[PDB]
Amino acid sequence: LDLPYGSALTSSGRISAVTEPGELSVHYPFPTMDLVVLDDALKYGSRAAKARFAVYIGPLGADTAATAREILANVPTPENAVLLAVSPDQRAIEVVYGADVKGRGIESAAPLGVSAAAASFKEGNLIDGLISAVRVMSAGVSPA
Amino acid sequence: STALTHGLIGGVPLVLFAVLALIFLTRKGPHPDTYKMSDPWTHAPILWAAEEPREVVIGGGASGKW
Amino acid sequence: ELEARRPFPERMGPKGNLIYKLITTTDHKLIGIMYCVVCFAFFLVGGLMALFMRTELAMPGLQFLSNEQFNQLFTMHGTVMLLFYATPIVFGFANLVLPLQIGAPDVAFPRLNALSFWLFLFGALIAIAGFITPGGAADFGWTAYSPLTDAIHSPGAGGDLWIMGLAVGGLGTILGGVNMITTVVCMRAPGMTMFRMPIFTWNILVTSILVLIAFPILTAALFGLAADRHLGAHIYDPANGGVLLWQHLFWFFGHPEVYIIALPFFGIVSEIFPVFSRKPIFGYTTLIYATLAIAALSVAVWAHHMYATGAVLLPFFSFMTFLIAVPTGIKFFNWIGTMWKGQLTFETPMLFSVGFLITFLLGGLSGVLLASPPLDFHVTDSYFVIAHFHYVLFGTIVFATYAGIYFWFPKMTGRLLDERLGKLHFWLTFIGFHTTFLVQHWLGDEGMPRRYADYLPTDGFTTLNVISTVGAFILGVSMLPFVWNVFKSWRYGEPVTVDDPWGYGNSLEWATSCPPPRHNFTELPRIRSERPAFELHYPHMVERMRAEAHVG
Amino acid sequence: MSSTQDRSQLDPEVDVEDVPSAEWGWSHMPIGVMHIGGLLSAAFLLVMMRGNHVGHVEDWFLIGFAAVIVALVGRNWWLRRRGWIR
Amino acid sequence: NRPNMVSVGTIVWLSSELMFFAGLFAMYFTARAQAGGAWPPEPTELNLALAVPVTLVLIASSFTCQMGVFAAERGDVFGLRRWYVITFLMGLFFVLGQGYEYIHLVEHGTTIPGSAYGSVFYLATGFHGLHVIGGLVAFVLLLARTKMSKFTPAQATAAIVVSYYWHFVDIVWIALFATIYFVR
Amino acid sequence: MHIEARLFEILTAFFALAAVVYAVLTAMFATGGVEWAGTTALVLTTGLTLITGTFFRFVARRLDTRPEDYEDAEISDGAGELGFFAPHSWWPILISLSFSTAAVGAALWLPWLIAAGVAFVITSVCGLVFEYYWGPEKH
Amino acid sequence: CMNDIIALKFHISLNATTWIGRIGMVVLPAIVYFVAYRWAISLQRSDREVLEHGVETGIIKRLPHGAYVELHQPLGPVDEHGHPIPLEYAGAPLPKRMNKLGSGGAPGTGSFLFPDPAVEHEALTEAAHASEHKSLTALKEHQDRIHG
Amino acid sequence: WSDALALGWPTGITPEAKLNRELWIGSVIASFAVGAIVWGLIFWTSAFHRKKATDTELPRQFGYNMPLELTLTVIPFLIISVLFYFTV
Ligand code: HEA
Ligand code: HEA
Ligand SMILES: CCCCCCCCCCCCCCCC(=O)O[C@H](COC(=O)CCCCCCC[C@@H](C)CCCCCCCCC)COP(=O)(O)O[C@H]1[C@H](O)[C@H](O)[C@@H](O)[C@@H](O)[C@@H]1O
Ligand SMILES: CCCCCCCCCCCCCC(=O)O[C@H](COC(=O)CCCCCCCCCCC)COP(=O)(O)O
Ligand SMILES: [Ca+2]
Ligand SMILES: [Cu+2]
Ligand SMILES: [Mg+2]
Repeated sequence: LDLPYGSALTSSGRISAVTEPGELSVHYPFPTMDLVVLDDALKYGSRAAKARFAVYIGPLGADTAATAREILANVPTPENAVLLAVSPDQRAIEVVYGADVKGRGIESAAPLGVSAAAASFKEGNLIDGLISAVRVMSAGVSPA
Repeated sequence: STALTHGLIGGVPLVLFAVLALIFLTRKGPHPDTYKMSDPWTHAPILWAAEEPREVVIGGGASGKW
Repeated sequence: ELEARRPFPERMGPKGNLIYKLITTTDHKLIGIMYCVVCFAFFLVGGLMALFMRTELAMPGLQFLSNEQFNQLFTMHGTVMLLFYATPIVFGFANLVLPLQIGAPDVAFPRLNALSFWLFLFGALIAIAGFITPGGAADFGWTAYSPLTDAIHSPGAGGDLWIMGLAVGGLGTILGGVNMITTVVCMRAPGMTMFRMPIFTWNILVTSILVLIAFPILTAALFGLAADRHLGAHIYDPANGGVLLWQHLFWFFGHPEVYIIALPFFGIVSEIFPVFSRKPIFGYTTLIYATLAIAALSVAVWAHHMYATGAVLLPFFSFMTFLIAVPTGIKFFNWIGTMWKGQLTFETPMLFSVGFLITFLLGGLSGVLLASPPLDFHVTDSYFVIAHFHYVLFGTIVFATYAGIYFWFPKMTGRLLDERLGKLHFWLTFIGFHTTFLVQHWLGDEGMPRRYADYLPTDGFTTLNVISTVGAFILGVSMLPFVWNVFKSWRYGEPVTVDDPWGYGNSLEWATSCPPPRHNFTELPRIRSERPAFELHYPHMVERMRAEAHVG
Repeated sequence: MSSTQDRSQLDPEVDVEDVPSAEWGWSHMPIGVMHIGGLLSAAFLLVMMRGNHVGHVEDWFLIGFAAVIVALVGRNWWLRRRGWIR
Repeated sequence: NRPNMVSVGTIVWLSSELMFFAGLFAMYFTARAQAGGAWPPEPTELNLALAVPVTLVLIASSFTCQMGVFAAERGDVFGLRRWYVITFLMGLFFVLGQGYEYIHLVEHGTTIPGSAYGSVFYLATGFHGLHVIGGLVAFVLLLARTKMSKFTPAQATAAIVVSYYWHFVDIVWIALFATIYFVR
Repeated sequence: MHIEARLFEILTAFFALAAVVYAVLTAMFATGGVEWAGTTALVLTTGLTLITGTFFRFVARRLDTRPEDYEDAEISDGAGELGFFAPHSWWPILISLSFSTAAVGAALWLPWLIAAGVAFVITSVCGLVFEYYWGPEKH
Repeated sequence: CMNDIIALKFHISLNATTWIGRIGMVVLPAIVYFVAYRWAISLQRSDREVLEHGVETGIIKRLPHGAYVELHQPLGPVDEHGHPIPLEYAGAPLPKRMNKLGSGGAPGTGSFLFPDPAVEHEALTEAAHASEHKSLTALKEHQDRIHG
Repeated sequence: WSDALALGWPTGITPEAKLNRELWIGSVIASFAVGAIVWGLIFWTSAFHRKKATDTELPRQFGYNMPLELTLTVIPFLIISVLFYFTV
């Protein structure tokens, strides 16, 4: 199919990619320490509530931001999972979860989980809003 | 002289340092600068998720605006 | 087709997954990571002694040291730097990439491979623990000439621990050497013929062969000396012709030893040049012959360390020593031809490997002068020789070692070392080294002998000692950024998620992941040439590689 | 199964991700005991400099060891407070 | 259709152990040069009437060892187990004979601190004698393992490498005997 | 395996030449005798390579071409069964400690420590060799 | 208490031993505590690896496409894909060597130097094997009846 | 001028010392030449042969040159031969 320069499909189906000497591989637009702070929050929140947490940052806005329901179908174990989708191009906040978190407090968690994100999105802060939302949400979902 | 030698041995290393540290550590690295929300979002889609717990039907939702 | 990934990779393990996996392990990859950590820990201990004896060498008077302390200090510096840092660090690089290079899942004998590391560590500890005694450690140099190590002279307990620790280290060395030969001979991948493996593997093989000859003859001599010191065994008596017997026995070891810690670090630069030059290594068949010739020649050249004795056949050891300087030039010219007419970028590995060239050339040039008896009649046993073997030795096990570390850090860990923090280190090292060791030639020339605790004010040579001390303190402070870089970037470093972060990698270790799995491989490419990973990643170059290979 | 091994089933009378067998016995010592223990040990090392000895090598050894202990405790406290470790 | 790597491992190690004895041979030949007349001095006297039978026993041990190896390749665990015991007994005889000669020699005035010839003699023949005891330990260690599990090719490989070691040992002794008792 | 065998006899030839040259050149016009120390070493250095060369020659003539020794062989030719490797063991460190004890005993001339070290070495080697051969407990 | 005997036999100052002990009696226990804690947790983690993947036989496979894997011996039921079903920890020891599971028979009935007739060996092996089956079956039946 | 070329040897007080000094000073020059002609080669390619802005294809992939390798093992051999002669 499509392979970049330096990439080749091996005998096992795995690819072998190549980067230029003075170049990176991930190149996220956020500082490393901020990524660490988000990551460990996402990890310890998920472990406490026994429900997988996810974050999406991209153009999901086609039809009143309803493809998030389709993005949630990509995370491991889609049934026991929570998602938070943010569109900065369209100022859109969405939360969608699988049919296993029902009756565990998520019904009363999303309304203020979106408010926490929006409060910090009123500033120039993006990576702060995601962590704030995750922190306020994961502290209200019962493990059972 | 017992004054020049003691001052020179402990003086030159610390002056050679912090002159080589100003012309190497004061440049931009390969880590991209932070994204501001005053500009259009130009990047591939991001999907982050935890690895806990280790190892279709969707019955909820919410919305917001900013 | 979105994939779920963590915002950042995991920093460290979950509160204990290493302590038990440190004492029961048989993984070659793990053993290598725990082979350099200890080597670099011993480096600092060996260097602190040099700093002490350099501080107490800048002013004519004895300020804070004594004669005995200075003697023990240079003796132990000399021993720790040579036998507990370099000879080991050779084998760290072996069982780190050699199984990956040949396409094997494991070493020949893993449970024997584990024993060598522990023999190393405990032997080193026994030898160093001579400083706890009220007397002190060995105070008779690393050379250990006789009769000065007899029960009559040097009757202390430090010398005994030195002798008995070197033997335990040497057993580990021999057992480690036995393993690499077997692994190379009978562990290869299909299509990986003897003349298709990289240069590093050839160097390690020949080095192991050389070890098998060098070390046993040293252990025998050490047992003979212990016999004299404990039983009164009349072996190295001057009346018995034992003053020269021992020197022959020691120098049959000593020079092959210095060629044990040279060829492996030639391999590293030979592997680094083609990657960053975007061009094949210029001369593959000839480099193997150069290695073989250098190794074979460095057995019959042992009495060029004994000129002032006036008791050796001078012509025999001069001509051959001249001859062992021919293939080295071939290696130099092959490297120059490799880095000729190609795009060069000069990252940290290339910078270190170039520093290696610049240092080693002057080292070798000085080394050739010592080979002529008329010049060694005036130069020997003075700081000129100290200047010599601190260039020829400082290129292979410092510059090439650091080049290898910067090269293979991502492949072993999965993180990238910083660049702005790895150039300050190099420049500090380079400036400090040339500041501290350049003026020693002049010192030795004016008539300053080596192993002198102090000197008189009316000796002439005072300012050069000050310059050397200043340079030595710069060289001692140079190492802070490197250790800081390693500490910081091991768990908060930039993640490499490709199969090769250096792009135009040639060897087979770049045809796996970062780091590789437990058994090193989940697939193998088709072996055709000496650049398998390049042909894996660049299939549109095969016709351009086999047609442009020959210049006329 | 053709093996000899017999599987055991049992029922007798920090979380399991850090300590796998966390519910089989006592597996948590509260932090603060260890910090105060370290500080108190450093104080004891420092106080042993009052005696009848006339040398000073031992004094420097004591000072160095106490400094190392205090540095370790301080680092742990700082990292725990700032949020990098739990 | 492949080389035996446990077999190549032992051969490569045995090459290095031959260079250990190089030191001892060098000491002997160096001390011999400064003889100052009769190389065996006045007090010492070598008795060929006891060094010959013991050498013959050590030579005969190799035949039994090879017979054991031949039995090992066929699957005869009892055949292997039978020759190695007699090999062990003959090796023990060698050791005890050598010790007897030592006791005899010491009483007549040849000691390690007594002379240089005593030094070289005892050093050379005592470093050899340590290897024989190591070989006996290897025999007992291997024979104990043939009873632990079923007789597989790995057991045969172990037997073969042990035989290699024993053969090397007696080949070294032949050289020592020829250079000490004849070339004086 | 002909390349491996040839690499050793090349060195054998060189070492033999060097030893023969050294022995003669010292007998004539060199003070003393033959320089027995250097002559002894070089005639056994040659033997070191000769033993390995002969063994490799025999092995090479016994078995035919392997996947490793074929210029154009496929990866699928090597598929099959490698052999046995020890996954883990804590015995090596015990062996090293035993030897260290014996060495420290020999250094300070404490015969009791030497005896204890030798006993420990024997026990540790016994443990290492018998590791994968102990049967289940008989009850 | 025996610092005067160690200072004589081993070459160390008698003044140095007192200070070594004095400093040690506050430092060494802390190091031992830390190491013991970590070592215990690591031994715990060693048990979770075998209940999940199985006993590592120490055999490498070298698949057709050039992959190296190790053969594992599951301690319980297997899944349709061949990966073992995870087991639960029950506070009991676990095997870690294949020789302790009976991967090795008796060399043969007989003396140390001479064998016995084959029929005797066959009959004795049969009896021993059957006895092992009976004992294991009895334990399993009792364990099954207890937890009903 | 000979002071800055003898690297600070004392001048001899016996004929043999003067002859040895002559040999040494003559050898230092013969070793700086071969050092200069290699330092120049290292410096030349480290300042001219680099990755230019114009990202072209991979360069010429040459790895063997028999005539130059054959004429290179003979040139230092003569130098070491003459040095050996003078040494003797
Ligand atoms: C690999 C080999 C090697 C290396 C790397 C070095 C490195 C150095 N050596 Fe060399 N040296 C030898 C091999 C080596 N040496 C040999 C074989 C002898 C023979 C002497 C004899 O006969 O015995 C010798 C002897 C020798 C002499 C001659 C002394 C004499 O004859 O009187 C001198 C002179 O200054 C010298 C200086 C140095 C210096 C300044 C360094 C600098 O490289 C080193 C400085 C680096 C450091 C100092 C690290 C810094 C440490 C810290 C910052 C503190 C950390 C503290 C703790 C961990 C507790 N050494
Ligand atoms: C550690 C690595 C190492 C290496 C690689 C070498 C390599 C060489 N050494 Fe050695 N040497 C030591 C380590 C090393 N040495 C040590 C530690 C000591 C001191 C031990 C002690 O006594 O304490 C020592 C001492 C020592 C002595 C004894 C000096 C004395 O005690 O007074 C001699 C004398 O012959 C010698 C010569 C050589 C030669 C000719 C080379 C050759 O290998 C180098 C050849 C290199 C070149 C020639 C440059 C490249 C060539 C070209 C670019 C072509 C140019 C052609 C011509 C000039 C003709 N060195
Ligand atoms: C049981 C293990 C315990 C673990 C705890 C570790 C704690 C270690 C603390 C370090 C102790 C420091 C001791 C210092 C207190 C002190 O006083 O020490 C002096 C001399 O310093 C020294 O040597 C320092 C020696 C350092 C020893 C380090 C100890 C580490 C060892 C013990 C660890 C190995 C464990 C054993 C291994 C076994 C198992 C293997 C794993 C002697 O004074 P003195 O002699 O009178 O000096 C006079 C002048 O003053 C005066 O000018 C003049 O010159 C003279 O009058 C002179 O005599
Ligand atoms: C790493 C472990 C090493 C341990 C080695 C153990 C060897 C110690 C044996 C002590 C021998 C004392 C005999 C003696 O002096 O008595 C002397 C006579 O000795 C002999 O002739 C028999 C010696 C046995 C030969 C063994 C040689 C082994 C060489 C080892 C070299 C280190 C008598 O001395 P005298 O005349 O009374 O002063
Ligand atoms: Ca001074
Ligand atoms: Cu030399
Ligand atoms: Mg000298």
